[PDB]
Amino acid sequence: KCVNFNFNGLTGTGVLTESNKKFLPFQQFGRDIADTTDAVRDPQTLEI
Amino acid sequence: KNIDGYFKIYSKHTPINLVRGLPQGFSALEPLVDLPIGINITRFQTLH
Amino acid sequence: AISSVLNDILSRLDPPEAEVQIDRLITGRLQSLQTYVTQQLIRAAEIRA
Repeated sequence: KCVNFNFNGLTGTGVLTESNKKFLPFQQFGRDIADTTDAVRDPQTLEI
Repeated sequence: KNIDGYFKIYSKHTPINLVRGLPQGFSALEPLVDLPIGINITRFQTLH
Repeated sequence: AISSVLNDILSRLDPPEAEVQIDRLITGRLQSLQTYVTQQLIRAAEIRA
């Protein structure tokens, strides 16, 4: 569903969905070519 | 490298055949541990 | 301005203070959007020709 979210200091509004994107262990977040919030990792559990 | 009080460590290991100088090749450095210490380090030495 | 993120400024500064930083973001984005439309009107004249 489309909700207001805050993850690791990154804020915005969008639908939260899982994916297979592989993130390096030190990377807690990632961005697109537009320099906006793209994909983040949950601090408590392991998910993309 | 020290970023505004943070130490970040890069580590990479690959097999090579070398005697003196450096071989021609390409490799990517993967980060290891980020240290949130904040100390200024003006010098270093070999302990080994 | 201080930052380009809107939610970063809104939850941070005061309503009277944020209007100064937001106005800098708006007026900067007004000319940039006006520049693109002006560029499209000029390029469309070459395509029409």
